[PDB]
Amino acid sequence: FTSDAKDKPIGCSVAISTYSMLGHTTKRSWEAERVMEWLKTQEWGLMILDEVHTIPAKMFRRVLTIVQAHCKLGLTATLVREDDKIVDLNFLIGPKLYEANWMELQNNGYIAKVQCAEVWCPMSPEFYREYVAIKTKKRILLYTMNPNKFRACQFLIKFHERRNDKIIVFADNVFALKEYAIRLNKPYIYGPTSQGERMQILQNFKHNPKINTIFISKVGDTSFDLPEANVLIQISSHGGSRRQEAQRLGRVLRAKKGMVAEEYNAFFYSLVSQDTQEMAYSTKRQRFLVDQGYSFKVITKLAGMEEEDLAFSTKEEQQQLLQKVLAATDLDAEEEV
Amino acid sequence: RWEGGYERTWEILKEDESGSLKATIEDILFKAKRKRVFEHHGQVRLGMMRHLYVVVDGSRTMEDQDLKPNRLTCTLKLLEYFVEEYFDQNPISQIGIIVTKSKRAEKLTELSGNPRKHITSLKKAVDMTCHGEPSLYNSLSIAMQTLKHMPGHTSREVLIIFSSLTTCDPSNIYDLIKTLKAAKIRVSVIGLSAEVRVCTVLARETGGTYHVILDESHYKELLTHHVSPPPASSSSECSLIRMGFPQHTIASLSDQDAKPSFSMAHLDGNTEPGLTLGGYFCPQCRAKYCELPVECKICGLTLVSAPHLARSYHHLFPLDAFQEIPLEEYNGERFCYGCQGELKDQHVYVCAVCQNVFCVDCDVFVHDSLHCCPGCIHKIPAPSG
Amino acid sequence: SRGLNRVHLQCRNLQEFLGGLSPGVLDRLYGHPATCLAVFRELPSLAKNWVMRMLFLEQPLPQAAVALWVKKEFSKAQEESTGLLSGLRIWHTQLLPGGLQGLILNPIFRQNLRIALLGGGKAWSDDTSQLGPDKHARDVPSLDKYAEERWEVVLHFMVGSPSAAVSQDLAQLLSQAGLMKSTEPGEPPCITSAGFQFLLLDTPAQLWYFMLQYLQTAQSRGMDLVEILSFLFQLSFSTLGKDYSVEGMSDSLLNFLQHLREFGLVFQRKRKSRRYYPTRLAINLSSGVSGAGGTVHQPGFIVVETNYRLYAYTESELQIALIALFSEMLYRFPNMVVAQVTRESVQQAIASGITAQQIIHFLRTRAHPVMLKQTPVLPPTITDQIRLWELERDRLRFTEGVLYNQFLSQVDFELLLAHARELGVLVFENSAKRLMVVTPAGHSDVKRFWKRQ
Amino acid sequence: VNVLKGVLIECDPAMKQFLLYLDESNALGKKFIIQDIDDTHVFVIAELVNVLQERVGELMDQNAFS
Ligand SMILES: [Zn+2]
Ligand SMILES: [Zn+2]
Ligand SMILES: [Zn+2]
Repeated sequence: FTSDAKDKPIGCSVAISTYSMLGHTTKRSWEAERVMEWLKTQEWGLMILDEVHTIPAKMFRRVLTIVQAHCKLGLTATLVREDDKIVDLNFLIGPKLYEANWMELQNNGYIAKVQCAEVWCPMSPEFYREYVAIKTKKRILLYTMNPNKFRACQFLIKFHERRNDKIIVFADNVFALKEYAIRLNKPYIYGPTSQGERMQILQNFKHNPKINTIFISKVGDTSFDLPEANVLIQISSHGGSRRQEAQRLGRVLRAKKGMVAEEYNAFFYSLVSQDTQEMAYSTKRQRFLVDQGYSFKVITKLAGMEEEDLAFSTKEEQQQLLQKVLAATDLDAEEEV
Repeated sequence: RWEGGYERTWEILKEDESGSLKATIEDILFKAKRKRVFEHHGQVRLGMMRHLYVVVDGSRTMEDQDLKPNRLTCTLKLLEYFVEEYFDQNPISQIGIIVTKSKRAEKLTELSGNPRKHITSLKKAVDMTCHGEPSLYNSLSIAMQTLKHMPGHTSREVLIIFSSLTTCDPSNIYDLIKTLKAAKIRVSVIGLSAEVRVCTVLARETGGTYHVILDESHYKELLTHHVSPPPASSSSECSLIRMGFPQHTIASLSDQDAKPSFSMAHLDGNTEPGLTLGGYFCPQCRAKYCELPVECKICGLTLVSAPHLARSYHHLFPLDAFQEIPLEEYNGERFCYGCQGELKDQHVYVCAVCQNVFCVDCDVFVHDSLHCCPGCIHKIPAPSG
Repeated sequence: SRGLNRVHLQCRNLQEFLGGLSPGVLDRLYGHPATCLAVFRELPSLAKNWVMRMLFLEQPLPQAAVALWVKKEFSKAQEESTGLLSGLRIWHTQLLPGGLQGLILNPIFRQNLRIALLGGGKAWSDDTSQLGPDKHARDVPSLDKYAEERWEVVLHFMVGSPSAAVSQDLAQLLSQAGLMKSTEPGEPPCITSAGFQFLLLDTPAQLWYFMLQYLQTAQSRGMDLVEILSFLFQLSFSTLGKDYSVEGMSDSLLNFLQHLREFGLVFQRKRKSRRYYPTRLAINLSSGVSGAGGTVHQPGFIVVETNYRLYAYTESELQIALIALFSEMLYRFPNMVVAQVTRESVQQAIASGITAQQIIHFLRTRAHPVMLKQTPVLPPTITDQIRLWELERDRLRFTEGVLYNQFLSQVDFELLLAHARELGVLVFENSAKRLMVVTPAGHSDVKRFWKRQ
Repeated sequence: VNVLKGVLIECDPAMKQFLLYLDESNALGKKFIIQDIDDTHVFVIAELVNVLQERVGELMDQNAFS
C-alpha cells in the first residue's frame, strides 16, 4: 500500500503499509482515504513496526493518532535514539520484551563474525599541501580521489578473489567511484541507474559465482536493495550518523563460507585519510566501534604492496589523476542529500 | 504466570544465607559438585598389543553443535590427544583409522603406529563434510578382511565413533554377531549423546563395552577408560614370536664415510621414500632404514625395541592402592613422605604396605605419572628375596 | 631529539662508569662486597660460564681454545659475549705465555671472588661488624609501609604534594638532576621533563644513579665506599644491628645514611642511630629487571578490553597519582575507572616522549596479579594502537649538521665523501645534487682539511 | 663551499612537503627552509624547532578539525 501499489484495496486480509507521514492538503485523495478507511477495516490488526528509531516524535504523534490499534510490534534494533531523554518509548508501545545477545548469535549461531577495519593509509603529499592551502570543499575531494586509497582498493579485490567469496565496496560519491569502475572495471551502480539492469546486476552478483565483486552508491543501500554478501569495503565516512552507517554493514554481511574454524569470516573495511577529517572522524568512529565492541583492527600497510601489479605505481600517473582533480568541481563531492 | 515463573527459577538460587556471608555456600556446592569417578581398576588377564580400529560416523548429526561448533570438533581434536596418549601408554599396538562417509567406509589410515601419519590424517579430517548416512556393515567388512589376515595371536578390538543415528546398512549385521564372535574380534562403540539398542545389543553380544557421550569431560573419561588394554575374552593366545631385536647403526663404525647416504635403492632396508645415512638395523632382512620401533615389510617381523614398548605395560599392571584418612598421626613434622608439605584437607594418603603419608599432589603424581609408590622402594628391595 | 639513555642503562652502569674511569679506580671496585655486583648486572649466559673456569684456572688458558669453545652456531653471540667481558677490564690478555696470547682474568678479583665462592671469614664475611639480630624490637611489614610511603613522599612531591616532604637537600639535587627544577623566587619543586619520565619508570635504580651522581657534585668521599654500601644494602632485610653500622662505620657511611632514611631505604631511630635497617627494596635494585617479586602491592587483574582502560580496585593515591598524569577527564567513583582517550593519554606522553615499554611495564604493573589467568597477548591490537599513537606525534628527528652544497667538482666530492667516511662525521650524502650531511662537531676537521688540500 | 648550520629533520614525505606550507604560513619569511634534499631531509634555521616540536601537531590537528 505505498507508491501507487494499490494492491488489493477491496478486501483487506493481511496488509503491508507505510507510515503515512503526510499531513498534507489532499495528498492522496482516495488512496490515503483508503489508507484511512481500511485502517478502520483493519480494526486493530497488528502494528508491525520496523526500527522506530527512524520514527520522529512528531511521527510518533501519528503513530497513536492515526493508528489506534490494540497490539503493537516494535522491530527496532536501536535501544536509545535521537538524544531525546524527555519522551521515552514504553508509553508508545508498552514493554520492550526481548533483545538477543550478539555472543549467542555470533559465536553460537548463524551470524558471522565481522572483522571491522578502519584502514588509514599514508597518502601522497601532493594531495595535502593543496588541501591545507584551500579551505574550500574541493579539499574534501582531494583525499577522496587518492591512488593511495586505490592501492588499498586494488589490493583486497585480488586478495579476496583468492578465497572466491563475495565482496562489496561502498564509496561516497559517483565520479570518483566511477573511475574505480573505469580503472579496474567492476559491477557498479549510481543514482539514476535503471532498476531492471540493477536487478540483473543482483543476478550477476548474488547468483553468478564468476564475479564476486560489485560497487554500490548512496542509493543502493538505502532505496533499492538489501545486498547479501560476505566482505564489505567502505570509503564514505563524513557524516555523524553512526548507526545508520553501522546498520548498513549489519544488514549486508552474511556468512562467508561453511567455515569449520571459529574465526571471523564476515569482513568490514574502511578507507581513512590520514591527517584529515577522515582521520578525525574515524577516531570518534572507532570510538563508536568500541562503544558497541566488535572484532576491530586498524591496519595501515598491505600484505605486500608491490606483490600485486599496482596501478598508479608511478606518481606521474597519479599526476594524471591529479590534473583531473584539478579539473574537478564540487559536483563530484556531494551525496544524495 | 510465566514472567513470574521464569524468575521463580532464579530467585531462590540467587538467595542464600543472608545477613553476613552471602554468595558463599553457593561456591561450596560447586566444590561439592566436583569429585567424579576415580579409577575403579584392579584387573588381570588380558590386554596386550591391541589392533585398534577407529571407525568414524560421518553423518548429518555432526551439524548439531551440542558441545562444540561441530561434533567432529568435539571428536577429532581429542582423538589426536587420544592417539598421543595411546602411543604414550601402548606402543605395542597399532590403530586402523577407518572413516564411514556417505553409506560406505574408507579405511583412511592403515593399521599402523606412526603418529604423525595418523595425526595429519586427523588434520586432514578437519574439513570433512560428513555427507550421507552411517554404514557399519562396510566398516565391519574392512574390519573383517583386514584382521582376517592378522594372526590369532593378535588382540582384536574395534573402536567405533558413532553419532547415535540410524545404523543405515543392509546385509544382516545381526548375523555379523556369529561372524565376529567366531572371528574373536571385539567391537567397542560409544554413542554420541544417545543410544542405539541394536548397537547396544551388538556390544553386549560382543564383550566390547558400550557407552553414551555425556559431556566433553565425560568424553575424555571413556577415552581414558579405553586407553588401557582391556581384559578381553579368554582363549585368544599366549605367545608371539620372532620379536626382532634391532641394532642402532652409527654409520661410522669401521669405514668412516664410505657411503654418502645409506639409502640408494639397493641397501638392505631403505624402505620409505626419503634419503638416509644409516641409523638402524633389523636382524632378519638386516634392514637399515629410518628408525622405527614397530615392524617391517620384508623381514615382516616385529621390530621390537624393548626399553620403550616392552617397558610400557611392563609396569602398568602390577599396581596397588593407597588409603585415605582424615586423622592426624602427624608423620614427619606434619609433612609428606613425598613432596614434604601440608595443607590438611583431611586426605592423609597412606600406603597399603609401606604406609607412607602423601597428599593429593603426591597421590595424583603416583596415580597418573609415577604409577607406583616409591615408599615401597627402600621397603621392598632391602629384604627382597 | 629527546634523551632515551636516562631510563635504563643497566649494564653500562657497571661499564660506562667503570670504563669511564681508571683501572686503579675500578681496582677499588674489587672490594669483596663488590664481587656479587659484577656477576649479576651483566646478564650473558655465555660469559657467565667463561668465569666459571677461572676459580679452577690459575693458568692463562690459550685464547683459541675458548675462541673455539663454541663452533658455527652463534659465533656472533660468542663474540658479543666476549669483548664486553673484556670491556669490563677484568681480563688480562697475556702476550706469549707458551707461544701465543692466552687470556686470563685479573687475579685480585679472583682473590675477591673466591672468598665469595668458598670459605673466608673475612671482613665482609665476619670478624669486624657485619650484621646483628639481637631481639626483635621492630618488624618488617610495618617497615614495608615505610618502604612504601617514602616512595610516595618521593613520588608525590615530585608531582607536588598538598602535604609536604621532609627537610632534604635532595630536592636541590633533584632540581639539579633535571628531573625537577625550581625558578628562583620561593624555589618551586616542579618537574622539568625527566622526573615525569621517572614517574613513568618504577625501579630504584634511577635513585641509585643520582646516588651514584651524589658524589659527582663536587663531593669528595668514598665512591668506593657507597657502591660497596650499595651492595651492602642488597642483603634482603631482617637485621637491626647492635648499632652494627656504627661498629662498621665510616664518614660518608653514616652521613649519607641520614639520607637513606630520606631515601627511606634505611630506617633510623632516635639520634639517627643505635641500629640499622635494610628494606626488602634491597633486591630490585640488584637487578633493575622487572621481577615477579617486584609487585609492590597486589591489587588484582586488569584488562584493556575495547581499549577503554577497563579496571577497578580502589588503590592508594599514588596509583591515582600514577594515572592523574595518565587518565583524567571522565574519571569515575570508587573503583578507579577513568575512561580512555586516544589523544589525551597520547598528549600525556608529549612531556615524556614515548613510554613504549613503560606502557607495557605499567600494563603489567597497573593491577599486578593480571598475568595469573589472562592471555599472553594482553593487548591484542592495543599495543600497536599505543605504538601508532606514539608513532603519530613523533614527526621530527632533531639533528643539527653541516651541509656541503655547490661543490666545485664531482670526483673530489667523492674524495671528501671518502674523507668524511674515513672520519665518520658524515650522516648522509646526496651525490645526485653533490650534498653531504656532515656533523658540525666534525666540521672543523674537514674545514681544516679543505683549507689545506 | 657554503657552511650550512641548519638542522636536519627526517620524516615522511607526507610531512616533508608540509613544512613548505609551514614556511609559506610562517609568520616571518623563510627560515624553516634552508634547502631540502629530495623527499625525507630538510634544513631549518634553529630558532623555534623546540617550539615546532609542538607547534606542528597543534596546527595539523586543528586544520583537519575543520
Ligand atoms: Zn628379514
Ligand atoms: Zn603428598
Ligand atoms: Zn610405598
